[PDB]
Amino acid sequence: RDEPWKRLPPPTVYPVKEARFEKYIPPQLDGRERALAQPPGQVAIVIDNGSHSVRAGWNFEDKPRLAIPPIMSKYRDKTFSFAGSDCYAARSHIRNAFEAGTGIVSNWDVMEHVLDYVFVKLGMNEDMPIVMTEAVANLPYSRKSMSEIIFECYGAPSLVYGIDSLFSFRHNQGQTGLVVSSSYSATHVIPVYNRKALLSQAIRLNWGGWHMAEYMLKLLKLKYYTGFPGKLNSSQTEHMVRDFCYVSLDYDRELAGYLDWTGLEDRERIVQYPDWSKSLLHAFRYGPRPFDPSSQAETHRVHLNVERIRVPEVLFQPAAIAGVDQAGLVEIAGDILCQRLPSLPGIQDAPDAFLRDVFLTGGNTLFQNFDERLRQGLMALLPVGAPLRVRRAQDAILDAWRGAAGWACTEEAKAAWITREEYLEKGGEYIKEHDLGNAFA
Amino acid sequence: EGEVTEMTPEEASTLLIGLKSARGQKKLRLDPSIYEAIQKERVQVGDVIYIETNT
Amino acid sequence: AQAAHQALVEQLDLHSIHKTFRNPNWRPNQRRNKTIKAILGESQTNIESAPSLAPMKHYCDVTGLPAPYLDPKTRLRYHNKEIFAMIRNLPQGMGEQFLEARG
Ligand SMILES: Nc1ncnc2c1ncn2[C@@H]1O[C@H](COP(=O)(O)OP(=O)(O)OP(=O)(O)O)[C@@H](O)[C@H]1O
Repeated sequence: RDEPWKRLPPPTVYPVKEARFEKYIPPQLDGRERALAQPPGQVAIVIDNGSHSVRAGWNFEDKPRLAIPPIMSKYRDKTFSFAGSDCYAARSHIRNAFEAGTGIVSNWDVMEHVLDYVFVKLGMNEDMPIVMTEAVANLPYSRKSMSEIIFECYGAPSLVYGIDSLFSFRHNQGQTGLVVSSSYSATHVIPVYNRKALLSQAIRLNWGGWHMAEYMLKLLKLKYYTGFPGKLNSSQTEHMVRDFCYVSLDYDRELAGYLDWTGLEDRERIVQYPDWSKSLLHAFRYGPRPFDPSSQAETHRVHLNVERIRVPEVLFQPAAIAGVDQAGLVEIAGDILCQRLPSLPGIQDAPDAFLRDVFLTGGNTLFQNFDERLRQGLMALLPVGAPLRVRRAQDAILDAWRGAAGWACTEEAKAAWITREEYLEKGGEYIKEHDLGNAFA
Repeated sequence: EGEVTEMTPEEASTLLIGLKSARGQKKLRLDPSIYEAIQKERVQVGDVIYIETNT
Repeated sequence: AQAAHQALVEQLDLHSIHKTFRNPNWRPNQRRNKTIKAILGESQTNIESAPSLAPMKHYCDVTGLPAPYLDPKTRLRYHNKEIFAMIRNLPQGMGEQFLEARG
């Protein structure tokens, strides 16, 4: 039988998008000239301290000026010590400011040079207030060390810490809801009641986009079993996940009939690099086309069938696919909506208020059919008749900066700064209790 | 139609049953004689059941 | 030929630009750059992660298809007899890597 691969069309193949450099060195000095023209009290520098991409800019604009990874690299043959996106990922002594797998800064010799690159490329030749983001329920030593680097090393009037997902909440003009934000390091669920975060009962799932990339790397390492002639970086698997993964709607029916021969040519996604018809393992590794004859542009290919719907499914079934012994996103949301919020005194309506606006914030959210899966899960859990309306933010990876941009120069922010003499008197671990920041101690 | 969510005896008698569907669960208060028809059947935790309300 | 690459390495640098705002009086401490275990040992928040207790649908760990039964020798979920054959003749040092990818 020659039929199953005679009328089969030629393949449409996608190359590798590895996170390389980009030819830009701007010494942008046109922001300080506009910043010194505004009246005082309404000028502040906002830095989103993201784990995948630290962003920085001025508050009176809409787009951030700098958006770099925390990558630095220092070496010598004269000593080069450049950082940020200027590293090419051809010499790599790369160590990151964030600990791998958790958005808590514990590599301060890298974070100092990253902030140094930020203040150089913004233009500092001489004292502006600083609004800076952090992670939920941050460790006190990290906040103490960050405040020590802000005051003692550089010299700043004031800085204030906040949670970036709650800033994207405050920019999206919500009042009371359930912010579910899937970040690069962890996926948070935070209930907000009248512009105030209830951080005593927020729950973080320990999965994220970095875990997506690392688990995708492990499954491409174990799929291509006999040795694949190619460098399997983590970042190129991350760019595979970014454009070749979608959360399936009904998972147990889509999965079991996914590797059937009839129609596998349109499910399969193929990636370049610079008998058999009975077994499914040839369909799993290679596809409905015949075997590899060990050619030039045939061995250097990665085929993706199940990894499209298996890797972004770990957010919903964590204990079975990847063995993280925690709960799914739907089950965490149901645990908060149905079992904790009706049992908390001080609030009026637990189903009639928190279900009015459940929106999705973080960067690890822009998958096809992700809000619909969460809506069907919450529809299966909640009582009949609840006005459930799950939506997402407008600029999901950039609203975390814009929310702290709009917040930076208001009266509540002015009543929550920490000046230099307050750092000299109260100590290091001093917390102005704002409704977005963590609990005071 | 639907899956039993809980089997909670209220009084000490009336026993609430939450019937979870794929569209939403729903509370249901049972007579103390229809519960002795549920209980003769072997319904324990998460068995899907089919309760006629009238008959 | 490599002069353009040398100029790109030279202009992308931090020590080439003088630090006009860094305080030279500050001195870094050695006892930094710790882990989460060390910081949690210092303070003995971040214990709001919650596990689950529910029946899990166990899938295959060779392929991604749903698999209903495991093995005694290597304890791998597997779909059918082709995957059982590839499990029982795989080279050593990888049957533990499947459980390492699973956990
Ligand atoms: N178009 C897209 N489709 C799917 N995923 C995307 C897309 N664009 C970005 N992402 C994902 O978003 C993630 C980056 O998220 P982001 O940088 O906003 O997190 P973060 O704010 O740094 O997290 P944290 O607040 O914990 O530091 C990456 O893992 C990437 O995979």
